[PDB]
Amino acid sequence: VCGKPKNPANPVQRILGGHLDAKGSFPWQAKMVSHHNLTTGATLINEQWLLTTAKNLFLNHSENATAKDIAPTLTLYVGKKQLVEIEKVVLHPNYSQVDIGLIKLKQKVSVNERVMPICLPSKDYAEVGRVGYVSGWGRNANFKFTDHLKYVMLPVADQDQCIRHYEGSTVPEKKTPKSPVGVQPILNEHTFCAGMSKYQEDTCYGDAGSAFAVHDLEEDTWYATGILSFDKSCAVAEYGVYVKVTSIQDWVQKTIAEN
Amino acid sequence: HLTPEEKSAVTALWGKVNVDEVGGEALGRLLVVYPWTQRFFESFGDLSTPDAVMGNPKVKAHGKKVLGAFSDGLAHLDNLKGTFATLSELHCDKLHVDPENFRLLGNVLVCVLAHHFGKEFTPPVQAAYQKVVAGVANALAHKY
Amino acid sequence: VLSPADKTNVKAAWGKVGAHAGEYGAEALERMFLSFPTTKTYFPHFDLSHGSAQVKGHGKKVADALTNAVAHVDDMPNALSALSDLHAHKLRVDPVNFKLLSHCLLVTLAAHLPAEFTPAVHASLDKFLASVSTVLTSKYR
Ligand code: HEM
Ligand code: HEM
Ligand SMILES: *[C@@H]1O[C@H](CO[C@@H]2O[C@@H](C)[C@@H](O)[C@@H](O)[C@@H]2O)[C@@H](O)[C@H](O)[C@H]1NC(C)=O
Ligand SMILES: C[As](C)(=O)[O-]
Repeated sequence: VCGKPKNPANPVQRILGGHLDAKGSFPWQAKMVSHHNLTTGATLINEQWLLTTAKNLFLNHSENATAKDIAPTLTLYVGKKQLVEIEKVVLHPNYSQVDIGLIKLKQKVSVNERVMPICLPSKDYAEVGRVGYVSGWGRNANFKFTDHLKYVMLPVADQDQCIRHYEGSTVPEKKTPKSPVGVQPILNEHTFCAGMSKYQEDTCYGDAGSAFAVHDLEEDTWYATGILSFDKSCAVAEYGVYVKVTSIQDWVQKTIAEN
Repeated sequence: HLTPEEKSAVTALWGKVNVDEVGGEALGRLLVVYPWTQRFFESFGDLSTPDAVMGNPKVKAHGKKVLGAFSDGLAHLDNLKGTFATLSELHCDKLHVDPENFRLLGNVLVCVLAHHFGKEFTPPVQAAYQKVVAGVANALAHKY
Repeated sequence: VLSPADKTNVKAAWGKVGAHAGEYGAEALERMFLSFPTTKTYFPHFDLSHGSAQVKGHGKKVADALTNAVAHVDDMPNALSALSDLHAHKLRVDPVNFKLLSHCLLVTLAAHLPAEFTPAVHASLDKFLASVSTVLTSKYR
């Protein structure tokens, strides 16, 4: 039912950085398209609901739009370019702090080798140095939305290092906007950063909404530990910034139970 | 695809390329400019600095092969897909090469042509070569 | 972010470019327009013919902006803030285009200054232009 891909990600070379999705190892990955043709990510978390970010949902909308305004302007696909119809969108009620929304489908998907949800974790797998896999449909080294799925293999990074990188200091009165790309991520106790100093393939525009997936080797199950929020690093800034799934778990479960 | 005028400017230029050198210089530059690509070529030995890369004889030799495939593409602009189907399959299934890099190598090749030909590498001849690199990249991506 | 060694490569290569920067800018635009015709749609008000004086004028502004970025490589976002709002918000230039213009600048340098266009310098410039291109697109929405 979740987190058991037929062909789990298994790179030949265990090198942190970019890899082709050669085996089709991310059946939880979805592709969202905005009303002005911008590709973003979403993540299937059960048969009828996806996570994505609030910023993704707001593309091409007024900062005053509601879930009802947004929902009928989106297009969503799973598997081999399979359009699925959306019933509604639910914004996180504190989305300026926790960059998240949920998407409900009008009907359950049929699960198979290309379409399958990832499991939501109760354990917090985000220890510094934890190796995960982040798939995405974002822009590549030519700044084109990728035609074929790709992933990055990356460690969770030290939170203070990442805060100093983008904000200069952990101390509120010493902070300055230091982001190397000229836009600031949402960084707080609800997020983690991932990456290492390396000229690499990095996540970039459109990858947000995708999962930082961790493979629990005892259960042999795949879990969404983070949802990528800050997809603008693009090998210029050093870290992606991810919403911690454990920090929204209760809100996700209530929402799904209610709708 | 290529006007016959463009086909003409292209083969005119290609006929002057040092077949034994430009392929190694394009591959060599791909590996220096986009260093993540070096992981595919551990059986070439020493790639650890730009001189190591640019003077490595296996780079030069493999370069010849890549150039040779571009020569094939020139002969078959009408069927780049068929011509590159086996190569597409090798790079995808066996090698796991991200298809974004085909365009990067293409572009590095264009840079090398500009580097060697200077002013003869005019904007219109560039434009025609850009059609060729894109066409070669799409065909190499086609079995993905 | 660029290493110290990259920054040194960029500053030196671009110091040699010196007063040619405008002409090289203009030629890079001309290559972009002809190789990638879709880029011409951002300039429907221009004379885009070969040798257009309006293109030479614009090439000079593009050059001055890059010169200013090179002068302020540790503080690029700030130095380019006005331009970044211009490109991302007002003009809505798709990110792909920045890789087209970047490539055409590189081609132009290679064709004009082959002695300076070594592999290492090529790498440092590509990285520099990829940082400029990222700053100018990070606000794109
Ligand atoms: C237009 C672009 C390219 C062309 C025309 C090209 C062409 C070729 C050719 C002709 C061969 C020899 C195949 C054979 O013996 O059957 C080959 C092998 C190979 N190519 Fe490419 N290729 C391209 C791009 C790339 C890129 C971007 C990468 C890696 C980043 C790559 C990695 C390889 C590798 C690892 C091999 C195996 C070489 C060996 O085993 O010694 N290629 N390619
Ligand atoms: C390295 C990349 C680039 C740099 C440094 C750059 C720089 C500039 C500069 C300095 C201006 C003039 C602003 C002024 O007069 O106040 C400008 C305007 C403009 N740029 Fe760019 N630009 C770049 C890339 C692009 C690309 C890729 C496109 C489109 C394909 C583009 C389209 C425009 C347009 C349409 C204008 C307005 C022209 C006008 O005033 O009528 N730019 N850019
Ligand atoms: C959404 O946020 C609500 C308000 O946040 C809380 O109260 C404010 C004044 C601050 O003290 C803040 O740090 C506290 O978190 C929460 O009460 C509510 O639980 C949050 N909702 C969810 C679903 O996470
Ligand atoms: C590999 As690191 C924490 O210096 O980005």
